[PDB]
Amino acid sequence: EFEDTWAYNTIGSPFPDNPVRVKGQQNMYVALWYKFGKPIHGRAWNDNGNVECSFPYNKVELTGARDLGGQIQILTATEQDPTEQFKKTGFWYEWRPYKDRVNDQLLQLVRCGQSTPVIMKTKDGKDLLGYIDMSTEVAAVGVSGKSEQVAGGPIQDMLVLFRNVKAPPKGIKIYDDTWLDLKYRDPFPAARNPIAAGGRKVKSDDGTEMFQYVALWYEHGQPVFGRAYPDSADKTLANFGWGGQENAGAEIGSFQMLVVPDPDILGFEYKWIPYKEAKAGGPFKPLHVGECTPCLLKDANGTERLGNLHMGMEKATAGLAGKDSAVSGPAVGDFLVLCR
Repeated sequence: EFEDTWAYNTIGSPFPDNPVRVKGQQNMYVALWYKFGKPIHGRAWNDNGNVECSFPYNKVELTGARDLGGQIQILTATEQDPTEQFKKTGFWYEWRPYKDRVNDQLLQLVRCGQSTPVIMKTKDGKDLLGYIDMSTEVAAVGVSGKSEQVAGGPIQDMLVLFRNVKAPPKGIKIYDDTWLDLKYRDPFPAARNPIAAGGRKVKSDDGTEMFQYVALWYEHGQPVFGRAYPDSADKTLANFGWGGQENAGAEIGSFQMLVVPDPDILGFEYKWIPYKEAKAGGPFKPLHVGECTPCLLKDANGTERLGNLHMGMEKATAGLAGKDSAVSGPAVGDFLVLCR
């Protein structure tokens, strides 16, 4: 019987290392709160590189640092890659229907006392992480200030988190993008094969030819693609341009990088394609998080910088000299975007 590693964190500060993601979510992680000594699982997400969170509490949703008492726990793993995690610990994290818990030779339910995390589809249609109180057999989740609950038979089919104690399967093709979680100035993940703008060195702002790698941040609730790259010490620098601002310092905290650890098992390919062509149809479409796609901006003199294209505004931005290098109108049509 194996054990999960839970880590206390201050709401409003960066995530601990290797936070456990919710299946199918770009920006959602498994969390745990105690209220009057009772465990309640809920969810955490990145805003401004910091932990924010939500838990259901007797008819309402609680998200406030004060309301919550300021401290929550995040589920962490020894390694983010399932095969690496299994090798190191004897288990990996898998989401399966609650009913599958009878298969105890294969799966161990993630629980704290009588609480277990559960993915709920809300009345509004969104998948959100809440909890099953296994004492009462009621599932609950908070959204928009309110709790929603389900009891009875239906809870048996809902996805919950298990430790899987056999090797992750092989002989399949990957269709999902692999996103690595990390923080500002963590060691650069070169061995994971991060995706470089244009698949080549760019003519960069510092006067050198250098690779610039696809990164994702969240600021004031909005996803922003930017860039990441190693400094001379092989630590990870990053730079995001959005809403008139450049963010390139330690305020970045937690962020994500697009990686391809095993290039040989992908069921798709990435291609950098001019935006006007990328939107014109066919198999290759922009990779997107919300309205945004990774975008290589290029100046009249050939200088290049990896940033974000918001497709709703058709405005491209990237960090430069304290502002966001904003470009709109037909000029964006000629900028390369990441497609697959």
